[PDB]
Amino acid sequence: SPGIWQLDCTHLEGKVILVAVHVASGYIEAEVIPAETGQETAYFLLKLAGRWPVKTVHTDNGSNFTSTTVKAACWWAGIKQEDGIPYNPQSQGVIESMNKELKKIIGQVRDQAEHLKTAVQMAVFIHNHKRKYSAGERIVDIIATDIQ
Amino acid sequence: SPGIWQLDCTHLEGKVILVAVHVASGYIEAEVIPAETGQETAYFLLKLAGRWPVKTVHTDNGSNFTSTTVKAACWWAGIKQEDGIPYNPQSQGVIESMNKELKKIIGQVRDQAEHLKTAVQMAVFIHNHKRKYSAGERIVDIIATDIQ
Ligand SMILES: O=C(O)c1c(C[C@@H]2C(=O)Nc3ccccc32)ccc2c1OCO2
Ligand SMILES: O=C(O)c1c(C[C@@H]2C(=O)Nc3ccccc32)ccc2c1OCO2
Repeated sequence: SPGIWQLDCTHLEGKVILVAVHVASGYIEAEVIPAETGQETAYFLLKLAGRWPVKTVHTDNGSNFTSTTVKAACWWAGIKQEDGIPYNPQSQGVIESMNKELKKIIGQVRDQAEHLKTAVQMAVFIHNHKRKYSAGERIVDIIATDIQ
Repeated sequence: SPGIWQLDCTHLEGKVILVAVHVASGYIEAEVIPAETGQETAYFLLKLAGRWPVKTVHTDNGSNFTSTTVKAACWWAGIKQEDGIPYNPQSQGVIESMNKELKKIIGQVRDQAEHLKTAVQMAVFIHNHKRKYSAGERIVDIIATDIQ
């Protein structure tokens, strides 16, 4: 549905890349953090929910699901926190392929940026703009349709 | 029109709040930084352009307009950099009112967050969700219409 997002955490260069995927479109937002904490995850979700109409988040692991700080952010922002258990198993493989794909793009841009965070944002750009309609186009269409 | 954004820089608690406003909708994204530099502005624009289809940015001052780093980011992301000179003078006053309004909201949430950055993201949330349709709804509709 239009409001469903999935959290995803992947590792690169001794750092963590936290990713939110809009499940119906494939659109992503991402940030680099030193390590996955409840505090970082809570702040990331607050940013996300101020930018898109986030109704439901499938959390990436049990620690973030349990985190009182993540729960506080979800309460504040009106997000239903759910487990991310892939009862449909093609869900997990799609996330796995996306992490591989994002890492490939990061490799392709890596030498154009001094800092990993910049390379990650370049990769977000390329991912969201790539036509296959683009993910950026798909999310806007899905949400506009839901509004009207 | 769907692709036009305006940069805006305002001060609070000895820090800087960098804001991008989607002119046709009133939708905003914002971040807290220690001070306005070309490097921070460049990174902010890269993030913005990976998330929304940014065609044109009216820069907030001559230093960011001149900055080689900001120019590099605009080139990379396919953004036309323009001056933000308000040849229509009601433009400035609208930005002024928005800064006042954002600061009011920040004051209303300030005690719910330990860190200013959190209060700012709460304020972004409230601003974008407030029905006036909300700014969040307006930007999605404008861009979806442009896609079709
Ligand atoms: O105290 C903070 O500023 C803070 C919080 C808690 C804050 C709150 O009290 N309630 C609430 C609700 C939603 C998001 C963040 C919060 C979470 C994560 C953070 C924070 O600073 C940066 O990363
Ligand atoms: O070198 C960086 O990582 C970097 C850049 C330059 C980088 C580039 O070389 N080209 C380019 C194009 C678009 C955005 C950033 C850049 C700008 C701003 C930053 C940076 O790190 C964090 O804040």
